[PDB]
Amino acid sequence: DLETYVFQDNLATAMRRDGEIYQSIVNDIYDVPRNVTITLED
Amino acid sequence: TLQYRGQFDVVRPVVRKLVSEMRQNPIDVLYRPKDGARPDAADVLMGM
Amino acid sequence: GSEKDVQLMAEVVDLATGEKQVLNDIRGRYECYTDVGPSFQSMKQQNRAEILELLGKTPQGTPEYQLLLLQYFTLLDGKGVEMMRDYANKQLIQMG
Repeated sequence: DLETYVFQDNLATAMRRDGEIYQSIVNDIYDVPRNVTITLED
Repeated sequence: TLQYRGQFDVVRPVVRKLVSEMRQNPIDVLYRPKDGARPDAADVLMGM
Repeated sequence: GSEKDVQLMAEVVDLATGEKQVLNDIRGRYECYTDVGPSFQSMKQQNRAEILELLGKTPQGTPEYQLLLLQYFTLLDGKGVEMMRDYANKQLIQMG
């Protein structure tokens, strides 16, 4: 494809690492809501 | 003694092209059930 | 029962030792010749390839094309594709 495909893959790996770090920080700082269904008949 | 020693490379682009070509086609292991077994024998193992 | 492929087997134990003993008839040993073809990995892939070839050779808008499509669909492996396999089996059975 492009001339910079390897660099794009390296950037994607770095972005995955950044996403992992951000997810951990969110779990340890913010208030994540838990989704639950009452499953009521009405 | 100290003399001029240049480095005019011509082979690095070939290696770069080959690694870029092999990076564009990822390969991973696919488990398939044996012929005599059930159709879904390799579901939980594949997910794991 | 018509055309029941029992697949009869014959094995006998020595009754003096735990080892078994094979029993192969001589008359029906050499009754399939060797040939050269493409390389696959399981008997299901061979059937899938043959069904694909027959689909390629069969013109569209024909009952044979529909039968070949259903026969191909009822040969998939993954559990994610189970809806189509069950539907194809049901259609093939209901068409007789």
